[PDB]
Amino acid sequence: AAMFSRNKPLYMTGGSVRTIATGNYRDAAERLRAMDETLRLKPFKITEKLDFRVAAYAIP
Amino acid sequence: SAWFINAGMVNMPTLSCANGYYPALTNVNPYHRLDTWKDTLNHWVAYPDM
Amino acid sequence: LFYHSVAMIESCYVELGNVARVSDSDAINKYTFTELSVQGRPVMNRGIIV
Repeated sequence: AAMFSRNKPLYMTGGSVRTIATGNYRDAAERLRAMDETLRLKPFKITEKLDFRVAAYAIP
Repeated sequence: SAWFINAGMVNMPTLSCANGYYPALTNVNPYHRLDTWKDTLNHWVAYPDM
Repeated sequence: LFYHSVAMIESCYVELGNVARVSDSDAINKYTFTELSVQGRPVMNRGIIV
């Protein structure tokens, strides 16, 4: 596919166009974002290593 | 020396951003394709001369 | 409330002590310790969330 304007190439820019279906939006309505809107803050256990001057946090 | 006679063109993208207007769109749970998406900055900030 | 207040500020200022002593080149660092912990949808990571 090629397009020309003013004897110069006209290039298509922006995002990738998809084939929007009725189901693609109403599955997110079926989902509703059913994650109970409750601010659950999870902790980080500090872990000490050779230097000790600098700190390092782990996930569990 | 034939490579470096004619000036090569550097394609700089147009500067646009709409985070300042709508700060609701940027929150604590961001979308990323790769899980190693913060490695390049973490590398530069540690070792700039690399 | 006096006892609940001192309990909260003592908990915060102790942890900000050993958060200030981590290098930026790391997973959970100075800038990105709030985002990974929070599992909700607040407007902006400020105030009581931090």
